[PDB]
Amino acid sequence: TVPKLYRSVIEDVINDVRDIFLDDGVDEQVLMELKTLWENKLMENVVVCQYDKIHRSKNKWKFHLKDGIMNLNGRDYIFSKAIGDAEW
Amino acid sequence: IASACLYIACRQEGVPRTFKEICAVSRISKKEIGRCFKLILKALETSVDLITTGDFMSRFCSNLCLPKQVQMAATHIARKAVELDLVPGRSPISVAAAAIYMASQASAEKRTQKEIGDIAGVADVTIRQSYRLIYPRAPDLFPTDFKFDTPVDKLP
Amino acid sequence: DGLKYSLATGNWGDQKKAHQARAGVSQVLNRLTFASTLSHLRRLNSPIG
Amino acid sequence: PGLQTDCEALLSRFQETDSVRFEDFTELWRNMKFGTIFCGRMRNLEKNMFTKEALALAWRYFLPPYTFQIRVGALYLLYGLYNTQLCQPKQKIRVALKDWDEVLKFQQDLVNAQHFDAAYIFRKLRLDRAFHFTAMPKLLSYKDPSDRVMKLITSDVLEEMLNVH
Amino acid sequence: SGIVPQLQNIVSTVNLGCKLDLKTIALRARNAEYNPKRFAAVIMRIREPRTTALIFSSGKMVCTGAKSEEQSRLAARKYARVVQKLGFPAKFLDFKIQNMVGSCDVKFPIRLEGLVLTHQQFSSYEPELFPGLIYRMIKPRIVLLIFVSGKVVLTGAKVRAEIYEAFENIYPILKGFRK
Amino acid sequence: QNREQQEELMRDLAGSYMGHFMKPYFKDKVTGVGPPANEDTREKAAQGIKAFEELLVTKWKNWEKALLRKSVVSDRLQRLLQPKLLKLEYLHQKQSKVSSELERQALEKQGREAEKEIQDINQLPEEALLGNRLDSHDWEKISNINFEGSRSAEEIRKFWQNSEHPSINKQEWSREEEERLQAIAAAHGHLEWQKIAEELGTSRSAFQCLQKFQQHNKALKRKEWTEEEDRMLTQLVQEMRVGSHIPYRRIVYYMEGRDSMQLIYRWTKSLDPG
Amino acid sequence: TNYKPVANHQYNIEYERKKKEDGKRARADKQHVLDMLFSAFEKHQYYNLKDLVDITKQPVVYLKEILKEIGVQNVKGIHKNTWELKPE
Amino acid sequence: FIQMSVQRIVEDAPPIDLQAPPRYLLKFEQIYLSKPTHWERDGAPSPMMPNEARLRNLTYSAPLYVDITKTVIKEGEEQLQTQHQKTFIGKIPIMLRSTYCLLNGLTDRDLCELNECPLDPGGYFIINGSEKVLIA
Amino acid sequence: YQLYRNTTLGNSLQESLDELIQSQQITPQLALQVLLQFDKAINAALAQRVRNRVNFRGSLNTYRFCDNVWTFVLNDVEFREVTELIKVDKVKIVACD
Amino acid sequence: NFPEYELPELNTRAFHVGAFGELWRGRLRGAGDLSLREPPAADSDREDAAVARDLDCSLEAAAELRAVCGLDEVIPENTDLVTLGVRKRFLEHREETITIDRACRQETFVYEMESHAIGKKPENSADMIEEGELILSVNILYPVIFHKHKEHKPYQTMLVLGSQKLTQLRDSIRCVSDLQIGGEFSNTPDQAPEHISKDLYKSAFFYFEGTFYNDKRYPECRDLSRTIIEWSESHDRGYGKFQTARMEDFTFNDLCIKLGFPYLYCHQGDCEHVIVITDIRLVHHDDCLDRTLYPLLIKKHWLWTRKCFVCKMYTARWVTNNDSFAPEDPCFFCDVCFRMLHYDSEGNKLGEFLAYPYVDPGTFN
Ligand SMILES: [Zn+2]
Ligand SMILES: [Zn+2]
Repeated sequence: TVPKLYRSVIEDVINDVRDIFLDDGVDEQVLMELKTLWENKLMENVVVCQYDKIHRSKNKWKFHLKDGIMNLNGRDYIFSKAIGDAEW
Repeated sequence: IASACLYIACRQEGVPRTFKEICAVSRISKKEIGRCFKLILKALETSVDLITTGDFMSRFCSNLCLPKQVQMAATHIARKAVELDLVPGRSPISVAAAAIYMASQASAEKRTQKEIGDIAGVADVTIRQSYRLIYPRAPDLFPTDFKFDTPVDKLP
Repeated sequence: DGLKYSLATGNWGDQKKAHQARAGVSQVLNRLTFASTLSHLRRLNSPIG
Repeated sequence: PGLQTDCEALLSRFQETDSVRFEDFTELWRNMKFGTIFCGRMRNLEKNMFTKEALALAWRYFLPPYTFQIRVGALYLLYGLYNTQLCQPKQKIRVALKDWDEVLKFQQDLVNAQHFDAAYIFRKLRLDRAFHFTAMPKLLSYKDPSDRVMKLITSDVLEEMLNVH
Repeated sequence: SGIVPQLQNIVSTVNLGCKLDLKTIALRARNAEYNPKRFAAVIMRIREPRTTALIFSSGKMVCTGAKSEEQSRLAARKYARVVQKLGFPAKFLDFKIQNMVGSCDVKFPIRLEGLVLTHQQFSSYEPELFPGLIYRMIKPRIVLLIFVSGKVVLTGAKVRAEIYEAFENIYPILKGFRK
Repeated sequence: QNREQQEELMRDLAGSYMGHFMKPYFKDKVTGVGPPANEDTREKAAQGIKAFEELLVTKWKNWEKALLRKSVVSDRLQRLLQPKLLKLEYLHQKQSKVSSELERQALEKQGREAEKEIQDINQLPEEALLGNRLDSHDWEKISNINFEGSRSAEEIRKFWQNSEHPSINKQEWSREEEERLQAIAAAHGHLEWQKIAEELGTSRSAFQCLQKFQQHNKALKRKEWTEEEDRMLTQLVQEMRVGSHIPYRRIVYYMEGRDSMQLIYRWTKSLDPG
Repeated sequence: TNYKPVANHQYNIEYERKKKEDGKRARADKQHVLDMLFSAFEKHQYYNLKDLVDITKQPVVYLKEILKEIGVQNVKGIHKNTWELKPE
Repeated sequence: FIQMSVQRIVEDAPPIDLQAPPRYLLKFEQIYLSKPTHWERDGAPSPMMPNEARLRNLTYSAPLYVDITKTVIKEGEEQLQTQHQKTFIGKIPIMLRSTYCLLNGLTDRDLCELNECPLDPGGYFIINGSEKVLIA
Repeated sequence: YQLYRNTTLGNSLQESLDELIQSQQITPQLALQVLLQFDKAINAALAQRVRNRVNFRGSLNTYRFCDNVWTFVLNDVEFREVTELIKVDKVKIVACD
Repeated sequence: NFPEYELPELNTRAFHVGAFGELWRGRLRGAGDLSLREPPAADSDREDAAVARDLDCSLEAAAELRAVCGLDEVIPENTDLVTLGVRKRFLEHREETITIDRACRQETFVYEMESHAIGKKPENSADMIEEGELILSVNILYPVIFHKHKEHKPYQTMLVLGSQKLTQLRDSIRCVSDLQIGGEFSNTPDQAPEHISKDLYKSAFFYFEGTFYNDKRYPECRDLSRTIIEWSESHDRGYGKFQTARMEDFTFNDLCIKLGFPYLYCHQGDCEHVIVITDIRLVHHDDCLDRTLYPLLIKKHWLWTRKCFVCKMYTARWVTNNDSFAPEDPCFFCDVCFRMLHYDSEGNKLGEFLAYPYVDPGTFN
C-alpha cells in the first residue's frame, strides 16, 4: 500500500508542478527526468505524524494521532489514525 | 452577583430552586453562580438552611402533570428514603427525581426518565443511579393508603 | 409592568412619557350599588384636548 | 400463547377441591377436555415445540416454592400431558440435577403420607423413562407459593412452646 | 484516634535567582512542556521523586506532587541542577513548602446534614456543587473535605503538624456524628 | 439463604453478548484488537486464499451510483483545477516581489490569462469532464472521503470503468441488436467477447454482451435427460438426502448443465421410486 | 419548559472551549514585531491601535511600548487622535 | 384584542436582523395565553381565582408566550434554524368573565362555588386587587 | 509545513532537487515551490488516500512539547497494523498539529 | 460439581463434566431407569408386586392403583380453551389467507435435520453407547460469510458424545474453510487442483475456559495457540494464566466448562467458531445409540448459494479480482461463463485478472 501511495503522491506533485515548469521556461523533459529520478531514488525508527489528542493520566499516556508515516526497522508504513498507549 | 442573590433569596424564603434553574434563566453558567453564591455567603457572614428533598417536590410535580396524590406519594417516598439512608451522600435533586419516576411509573400517569430529567435538570444516568439504590425498597417507601392501576409490586 | 401600570394608574404611554399620557381611562369600578356598577362599565368619555 | 393460563386454571380447579386423589384430576381432565389441548392441525416441528413448552411449564409448576397441593396437581398434569402426546418420539420432561433432591424428598413425603396415587404416578413416569436428565432446566445460549413463616412457626411449634412455658 | 493522615501532595516554591529563557529549557530539557498559548511556565516531570515542576521566566519554580518534605526538597534540588546543566546561573534560594494535602479514612459513614446543622458557622455543604462537606477549620488555617464514605481530605496546611492537629480536632466531631 | 438469593438478584441487576467474540474472540479492552495473525494465517494469505470478508459481495445501490458519479465529477474538477490554481498562486507570488512595473504588467496579463483558463475549466460540461472509462481517477479517495469506507478503491474503480460509466449503453436491448449479437457470437466465436462488443457497434461492455447471450442462449442447459444422468441424479439424491428434505441446489452442481427446477421435476415425476 | 434546568448554555461552553483553544497572545521578539509593523505601514498611512493589534497579534501593553519607542500619535480633528506609524 | 390584536401585533412586527460576519434573525409567529396563574413563594404555579386576586391584592394576569424562530448564517453555506416554542414574554391582565377568564362558561352554581356573584357582569380588570374599568 | 520533509519520500525529493540544482537544470525558486507543492500534496494524500488504523504499546522513555510539536521517545515498542506485529527496541514520534 | 446459575438465566459456574456424570449415574445407580432398551396378564401380577414393594402397599391396593391410574388424532376441535381457541383462530386465518397449506422448505429441513437419526439402532451391536454417556448438545457458530451474520448469528448444533476423545468433533465440524483451494489459476484454469486446505493446514485448537487444547496429532500440525499465548504474555492484556494441552489425551468427559458461555474453536490459521454448550444430558433410549456417527449434525443453517454473475443458473466456480471485464471487482463465474469470457482459444488469458477457485459456502456447508 505504501508504494502505491508514494507513486500517487509523485504523480500528483508532477501534475501540479507541470504548469510552473512550462511557465518559467523549462521543458517538460526536465519534469519527466525529475519524476524518473525521484522514483528511482525512492528505492533510527522515526514517526512523523500529527496529534489529535495527547491525553495524560497519572502516568498513562494515550496518543490519538490524526495521520503519519513511520520508519520502523527500515521499512516505511502509513497510518491515517493511531490509537496508542504508553506508561511513563 | 444578581443570580447568586436571587438563588440565596429563593433558598432563604423556603422555596429553594436549583442552580440549573437559575442558570437556565441567567446568562452565566452554573459554575459562576455557585462561586458567587459561596462568595456572598462568606462576605455577608450569613448562612442558609440546607435544602431538603421535600422542597423541590411541589414545583417538580407541578411542572409535570402529575396529580396531587402522586405528588404526596413521591414526597413520602423521598422522605422515607432519605431517612432510611438508602441514598447516602447523593444530591437531594436526584433523589427527588427518582421518587417522582417511581411514583409516576406506579401511578396511572407514567413519565419516562427523559421528561423527569429535563424538569429537574438531572441526567437520566444520575436518575438511574439514584433509582437503583432505592429500587429494592420500593413498597415500604410508598404510602400505606395509595391507590394505583399499575402495581407497585412490578416496576421497570 | 407596562400593561399593569397603565391599568393601575390610568396613564397611557410609558411611565416616563406621563406628560402626554391620557389620564382617567382606567378607574376603580364603582361598587356602591349594582346600578352604579352597570353604569360605570358602560361609561363613555369625551376628551376635550 | 395462553398455555400458562390453561395450566393455572386447571391447577386452581384441582386445588379448590382440597384433594390429592387422582380421581379428581381425571374428572377435571375429562370435564375440561384437557387431553384435547394437543389436538389441532400443527406440523411435527411446532407440535413437538409446543409439547416441550407444556412439559417444561408443568415441571416448573411441579417444583417449589409452590404448595404441596399445587405440586401434586402439577405432577398429575405432567403425567397426563406426557401420556397424551401426538408426537411419535414422545417429548421428555427435562430434569436438572439440583432439583433431583427436591423431587426425591417430595416423592418420599408423598409415599409417607399414604398418598399412594401421586407416588404411583411418579413411579410410572420414571419407569416409562419420560425424563431427560439434563444439566440445567433449559438450554443456555448467548400464584400459590410457600412462605417461610409456616416452616418457622405453626400450631405444633407454638403448642410445644406454651407447654414448655 | 490511632489513625493519622497520610500526605498525598506537597506544593513548594523556590527562587532560582536568575531570569530564564523558557524556550531554551523546553528545547533542551528531557521531559519539559512549554505551551505559551496555554500557560506561561515550563512543565517538567521526573521519576525518582515523582514530582512536577513549573518553571517561570522570572526564575521562580513551583514543585508539586511530592509525598514528603524531604522528597519535595530533593525534587526541587534536582530541577535546579537540571536547569543549571542547561547553561543558566540557577541557585537554590528561598525554598518554602506552600501547601500540604493529605487524606485519611475514619472508617465509618458520617452524617453530613447534622454536622452542617450544628457547625453552620464553619461548614459549607452544597450537594448541588460538591458532594462533600467543606469545613473551614479556624485554629489552623486548614480546609477539610468530609464525605459520607468517611474519607477526610485536609488541604491548605504549610506544616505536617498543622494537618495532624486539624485531624485531631475534627475526629471527635465526626465520631459524634457517626452515621 | 434469603441473603444469598438477594445477592443472586443484585448480580442479576449487575449481569450482562455474543457479538463481542465473533471474529476476534481474544481482544483487548483498551485497544480492541485481537492477537496477531498466526503463521498459518500468513501462509494461507500468501497462497491467495480469499477470506470470507474478501469474498463478501454487496449490491450497488442507486444512491451509491449517483454518489459515484458526483464524486468522480468533483475529483476531475479538483484535479484539473489544482494545476491552474497553483500556477495562479505562483504568478501572484512573483507579482508580490518583482521590483519592476512593465514586468509586473506582463505578470498581471499572464494572471488574467490563467484566471480565464480557470473559468473555462470550471464551466466545462459534464460529458467532457467524465472521461473515457479508461482514465485514472483518484478512486481510492472516493473510498474514504465520498464513501465512508463501505467500498474498496478497486471495487469502485471496476464498477465505474466497466459498468457505470455513461459511455456504457445501459438502455434496454432491441430485437435487432440481440440478433446482431447472436450472429456476431456465432461467426466470431463465443470466446472473444471483447471483440464482439467492439464489433457490435453500440457502446457495450463484453460482460453485458455475454450476459445477454447467456440469458437468450439455448445450449446452456442440456435440455434432455439420459440414463447415465438419471443414475447420477439418483445417487446424488440418495447420498445428500436427510429425509423428506431434498436440497436440489446442492445436487445441481455435481450435475453438468442442469438447474434446480429440472432436478425437481425429474425426481418428482420420473425418478421418484413411488 | 421556559428556563428548563441546564448546567451550561450551549454558547457558553462553546465560547469557553474557543477561548481555551485560541489562547492568549504571546510576546514575540521586538525585531519580528517591528518588521511586521513596518511592512504593514506601506498599506496605509495611519492605523488605529485596536486595528493594529489584530494585524500584529501582540499584547496591547507590549505593542504600545514598541509603538511608543518609535511611533507617535497625532491629534486629528476629524475623528480623534490616532497613532501614526511614521516615527517622524 | 387577545384573540386577534395581540397576534396581529406580534405578526406585524418586523423580524429582528442583526449583523456581526455572522447574521442573526428572530421571527415571532404564534402567541399562546395560559389561564390566569399565581406563583407561590416556592414557585409552584396555581390557577388564580378572581376572588383570591381581590383578597390578596393580586393582578388577574395571564402568562403570554410566543413561538420564536431563530436563524443564524455564518457565511459558510450553512444555515441553522432553531425554534424556541412558547417563549415567555409577559403577562396580560385579563378582563373578568371574558373568554380567557377562569370564570368563562361557568354556570351560576359554579360561580357561587367560587364565591362569585352570578349577577356580576364582569368586564373589568383586577389590578393589585383593585377592580379597574376601562372607560371608552 | 516543514514536517513531512524528513521521511524517505521527502528526503529523496530533497536530494533529487539538489541534484537538479547542481546540474543547472532548474532554479532554487522552482525547487522551493515544488517542495511546498509536495508538502500540500502529501498532506492531502495522507489525509484522504489512507484508511488503516494502527495501535502501538510501549514504555514512554521521554517526551517534549514546544511550539506545537510533541517529541516522544518510546522504548520496547510494538505496533499493531491491520493484522501484523512490528516490534522495535526504540522509536521516536514527532507529532505536529 | 453441581451446575448452578452463575448468571441469572444466561450462564453456569464452571464444573467438571466427569463429576456431574458420576453424580447422575450414582443417583440413578441400579434404579432400572438407565436402560437404553426398546419398550416391551402374567406381567400384571409382577407389576402389582413391584408397586406394592416400592410403595409399601397391599397387592389389592397396587392392583387398584394400576387399574384406576390408567391412561385417560381427531381433526374437529370444539369446546375450545383459551390456547385451543387461539390455535383455532390461527388455523382459520391460515386457511382463509393461504392456498396450499403445506410445510415450508425450511420447516421440513429443520425437522429432518433434528430427527434425522432418532432411535437408529447400531448395525454391529459393538458400538452401542453405555447406559449414561453425557451427551453434550454443542453448537458451533457459523463464520461471518454474509454481512448479516454479524447481526443474527447462525449456528449448527451437534450432539457430541461424552467420554469421547477430542479431535473427533474437530474432524466432524463441517466448515467451508477446510475445502479452500489455494493459488491463482488466471494463466490456465486446467491446473491440477492443489491439495485442499484441510490437508495443507491441519493445525487447529479448542479454547475452553483458559486452556488451549491444540491439535498436535499430525506432524504438519503446530501450535496455533503459541501466538495467542505470546500475545497475552506481552505488556498486559487482562487475560493470563493460559494453559496448554494436546487435545488427544483429553475427552469431553474430562473437561471443566460452563454452559451457554462462548468458547473458541480455531482452525485453518484464523477461521474461528464460537463453541457454546447448550446443555448436557444422559443418553436416553429414544435417541441415536450409535458411536460411529454420533458426532451428529442436528441442525445447520442452510446458507445461501452464490450464483454466476453472468448467468443466474449456476453457482460460482471461480472468483475474479482486478478483472478487465467484470463490472464488480470481486466477480463470481461458473466454469462455462468463465471459460467463454477469460480465454481466447487455448487458455491464453484475455486482458488482466486474478482468478481463484471458489467453493460455494452454501453447497459444502
Ligand atoms: Zn471453520
Ligand atoms: Zn455463468
